[PDB]
Amino acid sequence: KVSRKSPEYSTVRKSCKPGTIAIILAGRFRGRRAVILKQLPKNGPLVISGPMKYSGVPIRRIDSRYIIATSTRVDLTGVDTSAITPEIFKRETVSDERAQLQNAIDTALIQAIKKDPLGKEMAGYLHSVFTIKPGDAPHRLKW
Amino acid sequence: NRRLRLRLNPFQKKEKAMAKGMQNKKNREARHAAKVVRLAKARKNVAKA
Amino acid sequence: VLPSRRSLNRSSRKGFKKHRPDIIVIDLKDHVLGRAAAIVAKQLLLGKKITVVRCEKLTIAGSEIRNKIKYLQFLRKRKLSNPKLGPFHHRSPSDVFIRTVRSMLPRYTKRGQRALRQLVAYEGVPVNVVRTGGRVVIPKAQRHNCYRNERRFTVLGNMCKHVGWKYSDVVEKLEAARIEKSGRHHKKMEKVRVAWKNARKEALKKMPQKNVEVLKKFGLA
Amino acid sequence: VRPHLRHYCVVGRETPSEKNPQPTVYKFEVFAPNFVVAKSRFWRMMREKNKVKSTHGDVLSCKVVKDRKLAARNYSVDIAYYSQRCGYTHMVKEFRDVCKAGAVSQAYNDLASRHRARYHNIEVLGVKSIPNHEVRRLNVAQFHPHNLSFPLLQRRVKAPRKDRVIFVKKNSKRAVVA
Amino acid sequence: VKANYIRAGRLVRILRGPRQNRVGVIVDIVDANRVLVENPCEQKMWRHVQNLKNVEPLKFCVSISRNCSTKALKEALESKKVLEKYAATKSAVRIAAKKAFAESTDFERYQLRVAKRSRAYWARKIFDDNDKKNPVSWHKVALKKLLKNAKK
Amino acid sequence: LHGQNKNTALVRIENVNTTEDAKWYVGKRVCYVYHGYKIKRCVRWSKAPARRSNTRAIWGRITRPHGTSGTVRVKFNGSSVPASAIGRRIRVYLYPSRI
RNA sequence: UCGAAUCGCCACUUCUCUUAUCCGGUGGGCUGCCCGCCCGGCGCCCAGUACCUUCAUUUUCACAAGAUC
RNA sequence: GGAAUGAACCGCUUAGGGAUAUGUGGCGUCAAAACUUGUGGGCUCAUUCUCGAUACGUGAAAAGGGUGUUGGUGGAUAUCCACCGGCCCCGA
RNA sequence: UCGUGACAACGACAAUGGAAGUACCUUCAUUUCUCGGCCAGACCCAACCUCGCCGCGCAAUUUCCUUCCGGGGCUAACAUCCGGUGGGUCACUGUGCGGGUUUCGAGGUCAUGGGGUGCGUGAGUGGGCGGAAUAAAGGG
Ligand SMILES: [Mg+2]
Ligand SMILES: [Mg+2]
Repeated sequence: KVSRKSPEYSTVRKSCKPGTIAIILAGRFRGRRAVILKQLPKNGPLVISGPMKYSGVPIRRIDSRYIIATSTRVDLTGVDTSAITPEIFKRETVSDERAQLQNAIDTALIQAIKKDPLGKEMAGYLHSVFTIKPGDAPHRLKW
Repeated sequence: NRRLRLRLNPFQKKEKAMAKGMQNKKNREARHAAKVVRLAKARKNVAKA
Repeated sequence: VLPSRRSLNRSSRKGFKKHRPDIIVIDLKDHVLGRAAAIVAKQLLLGKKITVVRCEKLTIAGSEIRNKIKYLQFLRKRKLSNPKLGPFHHRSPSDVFIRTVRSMLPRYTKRGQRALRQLVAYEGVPVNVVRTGGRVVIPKAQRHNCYRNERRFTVLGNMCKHVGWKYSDVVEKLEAARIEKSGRHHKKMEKVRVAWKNARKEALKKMPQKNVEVLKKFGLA
Repeated sequence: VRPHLRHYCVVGRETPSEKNPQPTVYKFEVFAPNFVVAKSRFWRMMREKNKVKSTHGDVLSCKVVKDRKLAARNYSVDIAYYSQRCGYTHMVKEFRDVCKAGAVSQAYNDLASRHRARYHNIEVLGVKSIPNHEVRRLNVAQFHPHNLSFPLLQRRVKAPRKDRVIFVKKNSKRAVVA
Repeated sequence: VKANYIRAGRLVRILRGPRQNRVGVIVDIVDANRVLVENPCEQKMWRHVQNLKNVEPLKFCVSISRNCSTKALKEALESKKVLEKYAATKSAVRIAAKKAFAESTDFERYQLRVAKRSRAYWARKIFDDNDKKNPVSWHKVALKKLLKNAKK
Repeated sequence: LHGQNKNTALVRIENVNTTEDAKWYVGKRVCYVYHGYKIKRCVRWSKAPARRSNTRAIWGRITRPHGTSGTVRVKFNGSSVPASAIGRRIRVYLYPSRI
């Protein structure tokens, strides 16, 4: 029933949902893990922020074709993520309000992770990095 | 192509609906059971002749 | 291949000490000559660096007299006008293997000549390759997978000895010394191997129990 | 499933006319890869035995015969083949198989290997499931006794296609190339 | 000269094909190349034909007659309980381990890495304290020889 | 046997060895890395001066599997890959990802 | 002087032999079956499985902008 | 475009170019394709012009032989004789 | 046809030639410089082309399956085989075919065209976009 003109319309694969844990495949943060927060209003990129104290990835935009979405999911009902908006990236040494937004989001995200029964294992999991060793076959894996 | 198929044959919608009903699970199991009974009954009656 | 002074000064300026490229060492004992060469030739063309050892233990199907006659027929071909230009008949097992591989390459192009330069062949296991790592085999060219048990085969070293090879006794003496030296060292260094195995068994009793349960589930301990 | 040369039964007759009303109906057994070949063999036999050609005849039925259950049995096949040098040769052979189609498929491959006879030069006269104590071939009767057992030697094992390698380490199973 | 014999009642493991790594019992021999296999207690594994190049014979064997009914085979398996004995073998454990890794979810893969790193850390520590006394490694043996140069 | 066509290239990837395996890599981006002999323009020549070098790359994509053994066919955008690359390294990246 | 392509390493691999062969070795009981006995590794982000702490503005892919020699 | 090579053989017959699929012929290396495919049967061992292996292409061979090995047919007796094939060997 | 300065490299396939790139030159032509007629990436619509998954019709599925007794055979049996008796209402191996709009999990086009809904005379034709309705006629 959703129309293409409506903002809520989107065509992204069903594995990429809020709270999903993804592996970054390209960029300066290649091989690191992060958490998908939301999607931009139109059919735009996703916004990811792995807890910056865990993996070192700040709030950023990323295309859905450059992340591998795993099956591990953290409940995100508590985190509002309403402050995330296209204008924060539209504006062109970090700024004060950007730091405040990052701190607020990280605090809520960390509490949600610890709420999971495997909270400690999840925190260690977010620390790990992914790499292709000699003799690996990523096409045979399940994720 | 769906719109070309319907343009050339306006009966396509009902023909496909018959196929979907043929594939339905409950109806196809009843049809299989009914066929076995009908064939077996005729075999016994013909032999008794 | 011996470095010149220019290479020595450049390495000293930049502080470079040693470098070893990626090389695969193949033990050719009890391998079929034709099938080993065909597999090696393709891998060379794909850009691999290969070193083969123990070339004198290659095997060819058929009796020794049949294969000896085959080589003598090849030895008869020569340029009558000037034999020093004619075909060259190399006699050592490593030279025979290199000739066989060369016949399976585009040898008259620069691409083919480069591929041939990437192969090094030895008789026995020389001292400079003993400590370089574990050797490999080619399962599709092994004797016990290729020949029926009742057939008769020829060992390349014995065939070459009777057509002109002169170093069969030298190679045999060197191999005897290497087996003695390596066997003594492997009898040594067993206390460390046993100690390492004991340490792993001592673990799973001090390490966390949750991680032990995971190892059991995946069949590792 | 494995064997080619399925088991067919073809029923046909000659087209009725006002010299020969109500012609005789014939039944024919044949082993063919498909029913088109099966019908071709039927009309060849009808022509060479009853002077009836496919142009003046009808085919009433052509189906596949169902065999018995799966078990180890002895099959006797009497077969004939032609060659220019010797003419027609007739023989009776025995095989071990689980179905009639399998035994006949074995015979066709055996005749090609041992006598170089192709499919269209071969005629099958019959196939029967005979009991033990009625086999005259030692190479077949050796599988009869109870407590029969033998080992597997000179095996040539191959890995599943997903795990085949080219180079492997000498004292382990670790792959090097591929 | 030492092998498991092919006969009625011998347990085999399938090598390749749709039934790869399954276990069945030989119920009959047809010729030098083919046999009949059945496993009543497992899905699929009804009576079917198998080539002798596609099986491996195991140590266990059941006592049945040639071409026995699926029933009598069932009680024979239950009485001997060979299926349980095979499952406890080391080779069966390795096969199940290989399968479990193929169906992992990449979070258990992280857990397996943590467990393997924890075991390796403790092995290194235990080895080191047992090497301080009774030197074994190259550096401890060399250190003892160099300390013997104490005439200065 | 008649000759070669240089508009399509064949790439062999490690640990694939199967057509079903090669189907996983259809549509992935690849590149061939080499070097020239003087520094020329590159991406982010002004934003990231540390990237300036003699290194160069030629990009392409995987189109379809080749044969039955994991070989794949690659087209390098609008031109051919130079023949000096025969037998050299090719990078196969994991994006665009369908997982 | 040189900006370059290559991207697992180990003093647990880096000894030997066999495949009609105890597939780690090795006995007994009555052909073949049954019953026993003794004994590749690391590496993938806390130098270690605790859950402490720095990563940003390089703001959506681009030769790893980093390593090795 | 194929049969290594060939006016006439096999396929196909032609404006300048992409994608897809085939024909003849092929899938150990040269050389693209079974990284030496099958969870298909048999047969063959061939010492100095060196067993055999793409028709046309005789563009390499006969009469006559073999207790080499592997199959049949007809007779006898609780294994023996006669005859006919397949591959290989002598004739060469 | 020859000399000279500078430069380009080059084994031995006699040179010359064709096709497709690349490394160094050239500064010849054209475009752009706060918008670009440049280079990449992802997304949307149409068209064409693939893959997963789920199925159907037909006496094709009785030269068949099962129980018992009588032979026969093996070893004490069972079994292969032959006559009958009584029952026959997870794969059973042939032959024709289907399935996304009150929706049956995806992919490719650097191998196609788009203004990529902006819009005002630059013709979204759609079971697919709008706005009404709710089993409407047609099957087991
Ligand atoms: Mg090839
Ligand atoms: Mg509508």
